[PDB]
Amino acid sequence: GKAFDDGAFTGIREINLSYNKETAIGDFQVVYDLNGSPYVGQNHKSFITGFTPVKISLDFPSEYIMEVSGYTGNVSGYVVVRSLTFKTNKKTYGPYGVTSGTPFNLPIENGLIVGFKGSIGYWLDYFSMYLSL
Amino acid sequence: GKAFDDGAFTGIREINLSYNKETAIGDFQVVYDLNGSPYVGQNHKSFITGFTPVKISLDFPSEYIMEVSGYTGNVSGYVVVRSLTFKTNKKTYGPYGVTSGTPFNLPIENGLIVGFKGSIGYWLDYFSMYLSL
Amino acid sequence: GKAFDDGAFTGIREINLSYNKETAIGDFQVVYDLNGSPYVGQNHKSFITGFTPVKISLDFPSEYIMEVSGYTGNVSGYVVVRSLTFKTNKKTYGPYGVTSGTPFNLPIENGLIVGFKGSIGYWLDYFSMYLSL
Amino acid sequence: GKAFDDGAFTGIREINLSYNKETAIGDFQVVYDLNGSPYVGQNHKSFITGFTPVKISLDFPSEYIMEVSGYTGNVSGYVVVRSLTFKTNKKTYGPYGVTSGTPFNLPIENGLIVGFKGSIGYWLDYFSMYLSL
Amino acid sequence: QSGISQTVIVGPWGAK
Amino acid sequence: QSGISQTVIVGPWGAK
Amino acid sequence: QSGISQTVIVGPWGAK
Amino acid sequence: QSGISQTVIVGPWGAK
Ligand SMILES: [O-]S(O)(O)c1ccc(-c2c3nc(c(-c4ccc(S([O-])(O)O)cc4)c4ccc([nH]4)c(-c4ccc(S([O-])(O)O)cc4)c4nc(c(-c5ccc(S([O-])(O)O)cc5)c5ccc2[nH]5)C=C4)C=C3)cc1
Ligand SMILES: [O-]S(O)(O)c1ccc(-c2c3nc(c(-c4ccc(S([O-])(O)O)cc4)c4ccc([nH]4)c(-c4ccc(S([O-])(O)O)cc4)c4nc(c(-c5ccc(S([O-])(O)O)cc5)c5ccc2[nH]5)C=C4)C=C3)cc1
Ligand SMILES: [O-]S(O)(O)c1ccc(-c2c3nc(c(-c4ccc(S([O-])(O)O)cc4)c4ccc([nH]4)c(-c4ccc(S([O-])(O)O)cc4)c4nc(c(-c5ccc(S([O-])(O)O)cc5)c5ccc2[nH]5)C=C4)C=C3)cc1
Ligand SMILES: [O-]S(O)(O)c1ccc(-c2c3nc(c(-c4ccc(S([O-])(O)O)cc4)c4ccc([nH]4)c(-c4ccc(S([O-])(O)O)cc4)c4nc(c(-c5ccc(S([O-])(O)O)cc5)c5ccc2[nH]5)C=C4)C=C3)cc1
Ligand SMILES: [O-]S(O)(O)c1ccc(-c2c3nc(c(-c4ccc(S([O-])(O)O)cc4)c4ccc([nH]4)c(-c4ccc(S([O-])(O)O)cc4)c4nc(c(-c5ccc(S([O-])(O)O)cc5)c5ccc2[nH]5)C=C4)C=C3)cc1
Ligand SMILES: [O-]S(O)(O)c1ccc(-c2c3nc(c(-c4ccc(S([O-])(O)O)cc4)c4ccc([nH]4)c(-c4ccc(S([O-])(O)O)cc4)c4nc(c(-c5ccc(S([O-])(O)O)cc5)c5ccc2[nH]5)C=C4)C=C3)cc1
Ligand SMILES: [O-]S(O)(O)c1ccc(-c2c3nc(c(-c4ccc(S([O-])(O)O)cc4)c4ccc([nH]4)c(-c4ccc(S([O-])(O)O)cc4)c4nc(c(-c5ccc(S([O-])(O)O)cc5)c5ccc2[nH]5)C=C4)C=C3)cc1
Ligand SMILES: [O-]S(O)(O)c1ccc(-c2c3nc(c(-c4ccc(S([O-])(O)O)cc4)c4ccc([nH]4)c(-c4ccc(S([O-])(O)O)cc4)c4nc(c(-c5ccc(S([O-])(O)O)cc5)c5ccc2[nH]5)C=C4)C=C3)cc1
Repeated sequence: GKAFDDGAFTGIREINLSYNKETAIGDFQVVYDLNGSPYVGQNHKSFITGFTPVKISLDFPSEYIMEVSGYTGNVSGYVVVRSLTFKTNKKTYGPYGVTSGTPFNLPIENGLIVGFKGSIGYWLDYFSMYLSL
Repeated sequence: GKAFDDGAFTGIREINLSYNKETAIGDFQVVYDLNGSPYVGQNHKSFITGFTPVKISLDFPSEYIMEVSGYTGNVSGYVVVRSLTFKTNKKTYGPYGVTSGTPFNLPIENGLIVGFKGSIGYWLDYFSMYLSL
Repeated sequence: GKAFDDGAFTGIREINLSYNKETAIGDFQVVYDLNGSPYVGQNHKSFITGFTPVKISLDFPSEYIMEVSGYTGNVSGYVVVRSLTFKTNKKTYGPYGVTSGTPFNLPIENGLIVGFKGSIGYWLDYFSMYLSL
Repeated sequence: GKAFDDGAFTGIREINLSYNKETAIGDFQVVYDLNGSPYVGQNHKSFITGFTPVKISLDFPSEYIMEVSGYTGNVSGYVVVRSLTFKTNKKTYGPYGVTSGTPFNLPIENGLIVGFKGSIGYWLDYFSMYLSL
Repeated sequence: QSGISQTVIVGPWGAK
Repeated sequence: QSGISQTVIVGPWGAK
Repeated sequence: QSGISQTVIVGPWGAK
Repeated sequence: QSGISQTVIVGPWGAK
């Protein structure tokens, strides 16, 4: 897939992702906070179409993600992220996608997710997160 | 279980854990680095006995953990950590315990584990890790 | 004066300041690095004119500031930053301004300056720096 | 002088220093906090005697240092730290020593001093501080 | 803020 | 804590 | 060290 | 990187 790396910011204001219940997550875009002002990150798009869009608007700065979980599994021969769930101190967003395959979860006791990096071909191949106080 | 919290240090030199292939992880103790000198953490022991001991001696500071994975599952009605695997830049230590239940994994691209906290009753109930640059 | 706060970034690429040898520092603007791309910070300008401009272009990322020093003193009844000197691992930039008053200096053994905040009326009233690994 | 480096800890509970009004600071010792427990640092002593001792007991964790200032100057041919002042959110401790020579000051808007390093021959030659969130 | 240093902490995994 | 990332800040030097 | 600021990064999860 | 944790360090002040 096509690798992307948004880098580190001051916080997260909005997450826009898309998915298809028969396959996996497709598009991924984040609106970050950059020292108090919104910073629109690059839209990381799948090579194909046919994904329902989802908008997660956080009540920044009072609402922030405390846990990210999901599933990775095989789709057409390759391992991809098939599902994602975002839990904030306010509520749970998701699951979005297919909850099948191998689960993973990253609960955070102290700290904040301040950035994302990953790769997308037809679907989200993998992803990593920047953490900071 | 009995909660414990070693706190944050400068690095990890040695990990001592015990387990039983029919149940879960039991004892857990860590030798940390504290500004260049070894710092022996408190031995966190299970209420019962019958666990094979394991010593993981890291070639500090050139060798450090890059991924921690394991399984959590039900043992006698309660959820516990049944298995742990430590992968460093040098080799893989484990799996130790029973690889059954729900997997979890924490790969680290940048940063270091510098401390542990958790709880132990008959077995390791849960655990969290301190991360730092 | 008019307070300003650029916030924290990933590094510093260029510093543009102005001064007058009879008074103090006047204008202050910084080109930051934001995850590998230049980010032009707001130009913080003095209410008056009559300052010689200075451009400090750093060979980012190999060149970075290791020490900031200067002088604060009285100009027309108020305390202001009258002089600034920037020393990188490559060379020394300055002094710019008037080296009179009370000196101050911030040498850095480990870490990086990643942002500035302060206030400017007719001159730079005061300033603070964001530090990070 | 004889170099020393206490390293980084979780906080500062007590500072013990000594000085002589005709020369400079002599002895320097710190009681740190190490994850909630006191950790007595090594006593860094001057080669000579004749210094009045000072004990600065902080009401940890509610009281913490917000500014360190002092003077460096010449004593018998060499540059040494002649004076130190510690200001916390509660009160000011000092000045201790001789307020003559070149002043320096480190005000902290956000963050904590968590360690000291330096050198002592007959007097405190120089010192550096570890800062952290 | 207090005078206690902070660190990122991830987890816990196991009994919630 | 809030959802805003923090950084060490030293200063200010100049008019207090 | 270089003049680029660093941050803790965890992952990746998905295709290794 | 090595397995030793890092911290910001400012100074030194005094004999250079
Ligand atoms: O080691 S392994 O064997 O495991 C192994 C692991 C991974 C790979 C794959 C791979 N891509 C795949 C699809 C794919 C195919 C079929 C199906 S399926 O048939 O449907 O199942 C599903 C998915 C796939 C679909 C679309 C893309 N890949 C797109 C892409 C995205 C968006 C656009 S765009 O912009 O036009 O929209 C254009 C192009 C890209 N892929 C790269 C790219 C790359 C180039 C240079 C550099 S670098 O050198 O760093 O510069 C870094 C990375 C790589 C490197 C390896 C790699 N892609 C860059 C763009 C499937 C596998 C092969 C073998
Ligand atoms: O370990 S092994 O040795 O065995 C081994 C491991 C990995 C590889 C692969 C590989 N690519 C694959 C697909 C693929 C095809 C079909 C299917 S399938 O359908 O499932 O069959 C699945 C997957 C695949 C699909 C699309 C691309 N790759 C595209 C790409 C991106 C964007 C566009 S664009 O612009 O048109 O959008 C067009 C094309 C690129 N791939 C490179 C590239 C590269 C070239 C030069 C330089 S350098 O000269 O150094 O700079 C740097 C990097 C490499 C280097 C190795 C490599 N790609 C550059 C662009 C499948 C395998 C081969 C052998
Ligand atoms: O909400 S829920 O319903 O989900 C729910 C969740 C959790 C619990 C349990 C629990 N302990 C269990 C075993 C157990 C029983 C049976 C089997 S089995 O039958 O084998 O399956 C297996 C395991 C179990 C075995 C041994 C212990 N617990 C020991 C212990 C360890 C070591 C020693 S020692 O030192 O002597 O070795 C002495 C004592 C302790 N347990 C606590 C403790 C505590 C006290 C005060 C404070 S605080 O207020 O903060 O101070 C904090 C924590 C709690 C709080 C809740 C709690 N323990 C302190 C010590 C099983 C469940 C109940 C309900
Ligand atoms: O949500 S609910 O409302 O439903 C609800 C949720 C949780 C609880 C429980 C609970 N403990 C349990 C076991 C247990 C027993 C048997 C099995 S079983 O075998 O599986 O059946 C499984 C689990 C269990 C086993 C051992 C202990 N608990 C021990 C303990 C530790 C160490 C020793 S020692 O010293 O001897 O080693 C001795 C005893 C303690 N437990 C407390 C304690 C406490 C008291 C006062 C104060 S305070 O006054 O405020 O300070 C602070 C904290 C509480 C408060 C609530 C609470 N324990 C203090 C010590 C099971 C449930 C009840 C109701
Ligand atoms: O406590 S003390 O007694 O010590 C004390 C300390 C500080 C002050 C001063 C002060 N300003 C001065 C000059 C000045 C005067 C004379 C000479 S001299 O005669 O030459 O010597 C030199 C310098 C001076 C010149 C220009 C400005 N100030 C401009 C300004 C800059 C740029 C433009 S622009 O954009 O048009 O270019 C427009 C306006 C501003 N000043 C503020 C401002 C402010 C408003 C709201 C808010 S807030 O509530 O947070 O919103 C925060 C801050 C304050 C608050 C206090 C304050 N300014 C906002 C803009 C001199 C002193 C007074 C008393
Ligand atoms: O401690 S005490 O009690 O004694 C005490 C301490 C501080 C103060 C001062 C003060 N301002 C001064 C100058 C000044 C004048 C002349 C000289 S001199 O030449 O040297 O004499 C030196 C310094 C000065 C110059 C310019 C300004 N102040 C401008 C300003 C900025 C930009 C423009 S613009 O837009 O035109 O560019 C226009 C004007 C502003 N000042 C405020 C403002 C404020 C109002 C409402 C609200 S709120 O309603 O809450 O929102 C929030 C904040 C306050 C609040 C207190 C305050 N200003 C808002 C704009 C000198 C003192 C008074 C008493
Ligand atoms: O480049 S320059 O020219 O500028 C230049 C800069 C610095 C120096 C000096 C220096 N020491 C001085 C006094 C001194 C003399 C006279 C007066 S005065 O006459 O009164 O004015 C005042 C002060 C002085 C007094 C006591 C000591 N020095 C003691 C000491 C302390 C405590 C004890 S103890 O424990 O017994 O109490 C025992 C010994 C030590 N000094 C070192 C030491 C060292 C050894 C190995 C290693 S390493 O290789 O890393 O291992 C690292 C460091 C160095 C290296 C350079 C150096 N000392 C180790 C212990 C005065 C200057 C010379 C030239
Ligand atoms: O740039 S130049 O080239 O010009 C240049 C720069 C620096 C130097 C100096 C120097 N030491 C001085 C004093 C001094 C003396 C008198 C006065 S005065 O009174 O003012 O005149 C002022 C200052 C001075 C006083 C005490 C010591 N030095 C002690 C010491 C510590 C502790 C004890 S103890 O144990 O007894 O307590 C005993 C002795 C030591 N010094 C070393 C040491 C060293 C040796 C081997 C190895 S290695 O083999 O590699 O391991 C590593 C390090 C070096 C290397 C260079 C060096 N010392 C080891 C111990 C003055 C200068 C020379 C030339």
